[PDB]
Amino acid sequence: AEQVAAERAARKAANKEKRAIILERNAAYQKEYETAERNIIQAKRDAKAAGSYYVEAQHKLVFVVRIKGINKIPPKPRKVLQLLRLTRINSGTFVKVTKATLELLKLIEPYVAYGYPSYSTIRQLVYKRGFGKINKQRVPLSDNAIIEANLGKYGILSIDDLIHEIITVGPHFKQANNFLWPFKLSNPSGGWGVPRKFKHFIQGGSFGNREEFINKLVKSMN
Amino acid sequence: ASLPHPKIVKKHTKKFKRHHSDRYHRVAENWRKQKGIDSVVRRRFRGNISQPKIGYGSNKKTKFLSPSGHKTFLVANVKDLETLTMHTKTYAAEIAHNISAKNRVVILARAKALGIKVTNPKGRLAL
Amino acid sequence: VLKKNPLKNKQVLLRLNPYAKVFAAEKLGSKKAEKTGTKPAAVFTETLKHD
Amino acid sequence: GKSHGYRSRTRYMFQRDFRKHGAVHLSTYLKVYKVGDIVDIKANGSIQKGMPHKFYQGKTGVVYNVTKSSVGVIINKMVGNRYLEKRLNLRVEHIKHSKCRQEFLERVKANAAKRAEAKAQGVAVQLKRQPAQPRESRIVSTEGNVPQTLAPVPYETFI
Amino acid sequence: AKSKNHTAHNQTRKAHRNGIKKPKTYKYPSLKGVDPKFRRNHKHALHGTAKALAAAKK
Amino acid sequence: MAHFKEYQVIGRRLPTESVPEPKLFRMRIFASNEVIAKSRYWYFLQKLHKVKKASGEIVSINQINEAHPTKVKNFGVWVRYDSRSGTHNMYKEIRDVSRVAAVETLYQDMAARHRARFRSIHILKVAEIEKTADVKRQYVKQFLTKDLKFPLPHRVQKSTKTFSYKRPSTFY
Amino acid sequence: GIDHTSKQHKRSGHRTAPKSDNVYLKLLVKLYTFLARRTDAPFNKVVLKALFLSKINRPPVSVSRIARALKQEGAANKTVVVVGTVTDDARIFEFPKTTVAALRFTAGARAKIVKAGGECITLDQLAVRAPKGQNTLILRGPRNSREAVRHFGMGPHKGKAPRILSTGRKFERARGRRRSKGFKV
RNA sequence: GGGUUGAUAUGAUGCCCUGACGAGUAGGCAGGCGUGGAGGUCAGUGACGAAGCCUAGACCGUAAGGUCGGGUCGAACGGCC
RNA sequence: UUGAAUGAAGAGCUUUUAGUGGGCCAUUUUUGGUAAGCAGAACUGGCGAUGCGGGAUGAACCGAACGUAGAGUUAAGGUGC
RNA sequence: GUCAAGGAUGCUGGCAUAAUGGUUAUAUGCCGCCCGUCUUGAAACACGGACCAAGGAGUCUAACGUCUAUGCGAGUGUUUG
Ligand SMILES: [Mg+2]
Ligand SMILES: [Mg+2]
Ligand SMILES: [Mg+2]
Ligand SMILES: [Mg+2]
Ligand SMILES: [Mg+2]
Ligand SMILES: [Mg+2]
Ligand SMILES: [Mg+2]
Ligand SMILES: [Mg+2]
Ligand SMILES: [Mg+2]
Ligand SMILES: [Mg+2]
Ligand SMILES: [Mg+2]
Ligand SMILES: [Mg+2]
Ligand SMILES: [Mg+2]
Ligand SMILES: [Mg+2]
Ligand SMILES: [Mg+2]
Ligand SMILES: [Mg+2]
Ligand SMILES: [Mg+2]
Ligand SMILES: [Mg+2]
Ligand SMILES: [Mg+2]
Ligand SMILES: [Mg+2]
Ligand SMILES: [Mg+2]
Ligand SMILES: [Mg+2]
Ligand SMILES: [Mg+2]
Ligand SMILES: [Mg+2]
Ligand SMILES: [Mg+2]
Ligand SMILES: [Mg+2]
Ligand SMILES: [Mg+2]
Ligand SMILES: [Mg+2]
Ligand SMILES: [Mg+2]
Ligand SMILES: [Mg+2]
Ligand SMILES: [Mg+2]
Ligand SMILES: [Mg+2]
Ligand SMILES: [Mg+2]
Repeated sequence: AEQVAAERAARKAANKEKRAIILERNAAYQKEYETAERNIIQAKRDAKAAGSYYVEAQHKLVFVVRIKGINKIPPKPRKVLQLLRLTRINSGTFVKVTKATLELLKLIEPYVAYGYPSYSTIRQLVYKRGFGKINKQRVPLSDNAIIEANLGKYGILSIDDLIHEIITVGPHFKQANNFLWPFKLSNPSGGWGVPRKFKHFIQGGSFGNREEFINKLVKSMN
Repeated sequence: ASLPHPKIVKKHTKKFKRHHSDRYHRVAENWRKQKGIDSVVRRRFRGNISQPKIGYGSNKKTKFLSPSGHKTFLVANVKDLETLTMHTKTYAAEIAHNISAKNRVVILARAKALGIKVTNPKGRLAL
Repeated sequence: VLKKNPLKNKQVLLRLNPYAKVFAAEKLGSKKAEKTGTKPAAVFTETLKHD
Repeated sequence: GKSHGYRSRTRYMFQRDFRKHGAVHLSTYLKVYKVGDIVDIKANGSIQKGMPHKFYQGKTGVVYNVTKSSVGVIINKMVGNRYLEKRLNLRVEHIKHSKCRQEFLERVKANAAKRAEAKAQGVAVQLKRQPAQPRESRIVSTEGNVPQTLAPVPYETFI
Repeated sequence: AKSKNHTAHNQTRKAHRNGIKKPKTYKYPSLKGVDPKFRRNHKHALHGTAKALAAAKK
Repeated sequence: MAHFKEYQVIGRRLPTESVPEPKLFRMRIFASNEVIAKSRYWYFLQKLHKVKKASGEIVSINQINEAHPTKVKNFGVWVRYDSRSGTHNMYKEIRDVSRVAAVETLYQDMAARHRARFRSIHILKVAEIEKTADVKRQYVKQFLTKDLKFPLPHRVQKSTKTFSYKRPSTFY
Repeated sequence: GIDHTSKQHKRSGHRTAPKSDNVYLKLLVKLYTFLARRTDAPFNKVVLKALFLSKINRPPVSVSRIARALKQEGAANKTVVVVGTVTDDARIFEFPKTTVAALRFTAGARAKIVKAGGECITLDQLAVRAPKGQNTLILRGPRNSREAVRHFGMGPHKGKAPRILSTGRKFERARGRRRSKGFKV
């Protein structure tokens, strides 16, 4: 009917307005990522010119991947893995780094490989393995509308706003990260390296803090 | 010709024969779950027989369908046969085992007249 | 019914993320930085090369 | 024979804390316990009446009853697969206030004051405690502080 | 016949199968164990408070 | 450990109110990557000073490339290792073109000759011997003779096929 | 392999249909399943849930209980909805005029309601005259007043009514039930 | 966890959408297969051959089992609630 | 931002009843012993109850727990035959 | 309007039957210890089992507990007669 044609025209106009909002937000996000990266690089250069040393800010976000399977886990690290939502091997979560989570990571260190995710691997994780939690029911993301329907009260309207709340640990990082279902990663595509996995990364194994090398591993698992 | 169906996948065409039915004549081939405490078939050791479980279940779209694509409906007479008057592409008649030679003639003639497929149009045929 | 992948499938990379067209047009991921001329201090260099 | 008495395995624990033997000082008796006050249990071994059991030392509970020389403390005790409420009639020599609750009520007063100040203004307050955040960016100067350290040491013995 | 006497193996696992349950605290706890001189007064203080509230409400 | 990498690692012991601007201790660390480099920095500063990772910070880590990676140099390496039945000091001499290649040769040499793993070994010093005749070991003084040439007898050529038709010769 | 934090394939533990073969109750469940799905009033979800309940979970609601419910402030003209049986009570000598919508009425309850000018309603006449459950008052009978609930949780110092066949002296009033013979419970 | 009634559509212990999960002794519970006999029903099958029995012949069901063809046979026996 | 972080698979409650009440092994802490494939405790993880890939072989070790399949990638272990 | 955008279509060939497939026997590669049972542990150098057909083991009753279905409901139970 003619009223139905009116609702269709109204829906397409609202969709164009939402896409203009998302487009300008993504442009602003790209501008601030570029300027923050250039600013850290120039801060290091400026301190080297002044004779000082620029200590970079400590990393606010880890990506944690459970590398060890289900059986023969002690109850305290088992509970910490369940509280970090790593309930199967090659499950990953983003974890906000504070003291209340660093002592969780120290408890589950022999069973996870964790490190500091970059924007590229965050973007590829949320683009390829990105799934929501909607009526708990694990909804694949695939559309900015289902992120606006659940995280829109926190101002997240799109998959790039969702990525932004992760990479810059925002005020609603907890709600965005808990909306994200734990990333079901594959085994790494070129192997792990490391003939034996369950020694530390320092000792020639896989587990523990893998500071900026988690991107290579997670991109191989993705 | 029947309705268009997906390709029928059976997932285990082999009969699930009982353990040691090949070994003892008292043990028939009808499937019994081995409930023994040390049973290798029950414990599922590699090299032993497969046991029936629900993962072998047929696809519901292609379940109960013969290779012609019809479900078999057992038919004892003409009144049983004409239940499939409007279901000829879905159901195929199959005359029961105890029907006379002279009654199979009229069942087959009426089924040909109705377009109903008969899966055994050769039982008790005088040649 | 089927999860089409962005990072393939430019149609889905444009359904999500309307900025992908602008990024690919301005190349924006291969953009040159300004050539500054900062020279490090002699204290930094001699601490670095120091035994 | 197995010995499982009321003060078994309490040798060092009801002991009287070297050079602090003797009389109980008067502030123990001068403290005031009300119903709902949260108290730590530490048995004074010099006062034998009204002692708690050896299970209850170190435990912290809520006062439910206040009597002439004692208070009644509710301690949850893990018995099997559940907790049970245990009501304890303990003389006030074995009981002191919980400083965790004392600083919690100072935090409540501070939170009320900060919310009242933020209502005097128009700004938000953000009055939750936050964990130890990761450190921010620094520029460590080198003026007077040139980085200067050598390598590991050889193995000498000095026996 | 010699055998195992006592062990606490598996007991914590069985204890945590159905959880370790906290005793579900309530508003208005029971006055069992509270001082009888306080209880006898508190009954009358409550009765008078409800009487005065009903008189002020009606 | 394909080739090692030398890092300067500078750390501080976190500034307090009583002592702002702490002392900035610095080391040269041979490690595969920065993760192992910062770990070894804290391992040695816990041997030298009252600091650990929780009560300190890393202010800088920079890879020190070789200044002349294509000049063949004699290195004296002072090393301390743990044997099966003690701790010992050694001095070895390694002729190579860079410090990281010399330290890789040292680690292979120690693991081969003395069965000493990476965990057992502390690199106390790698220093280039600037002039010959301060070179102390015969196995490196061999190559410091004037107009040195040597042949390679008994050449073994790797065949790509499982059958040869010639009965091969080991000339060179 | 998944480290399960819960029991897998665990049923909800709630009735999703009555266990009865009552075709009229299945018809009422059909109507209130439609009305719970399509109306989004909470009354219809409550009534659909209560239609599933068993006979010990549907205790009879007395007409005196109905009259006491109508004695509430402003509830005198509501429609009292009893998903269950409404029973008579001769103890109350003044029943008001009201509309009661119940599954079953006993003959005395129906006579007492319609003698005072009231009206007895089935749950589908309630569904056509109050489809969102407007101006209704759901009443429930007492569940722990059952005789079986006396014996539940029997133990020492629980005061919970021993499962006994004959009751009197010589029948569990002895050692374990008084200070003089043994101990007290 | 949901959707689906003013021809849902006459299968609403239906049809459909969505997501997760699946080891197992003792044990518990559920849904089914088979047997002897009973009430109803198919105005069911049958001396033109019921039941039985044989069949490295066929079909259906994950399976319990069901169905059919051939041979032998000779008086009765099945489907469904 | 209603007073730390993280998670929450729904939370709370009741009734009823089966089996079981011979255990054993492994890292670490331990007692008796000269010691044990001995006897006895503590915490955990296993086997019992459990297949799979590896340790040639083996209840317990290592890896990993299992519906029916396809493709990819790996773990522990390996790559002369 | 089109499209690679909420899951394969277009074009062509051969055959149209044992060709694909099913069953079946055999051969080859790799795997596969005999079941039941008591047991911490069974392939055990533990016990029962030579083979086959038929028979063969949680039944009924009195009095009850929980739960559920039904009838009536301050009542209820016709069936001793
Ligand atoms: Mg490969
Ligand atoms: Mg079959
Ligand atoms: Mg079979
Ligand atoms: Mg059989
Ligand atoms: Mg066994
Ligand atoms: Mg799907
Ligand atoms: Mg003792
Ligand atoms: Mg002490
Ligand atoms: Mg199962
Ligand atoms: Mg019968
Ligand atoms: Mg006839
Ligand atoms: Mg016959
Ligand atoms: Mg045969
Ligand atoms: Mg005869
Ligand atoms: Mg039969
Ligand atoms: Mg016993
Ligand atoms: Mg025993
Ligand atoms: Mg000893
Ligand atoms: Mg077993
Ligand atoms: Mg194995
Ligand atoms: Mg192995
Ligand atoms: Mg071996
Ligand atoms: Mg080997
Ligand atoms: Mg291990
Ligand atoms: Mg594979
Ligand atoms: Mg043919
Ligand atoms: Mg073939
Ligand atoms: Mg073999
Ligand atoms: Mg056993
Ligand atoms: Mg056996
Ligand atoms: Mg024998
Ligand atoms: Mg015999
Ligand atoms: Mg028999």
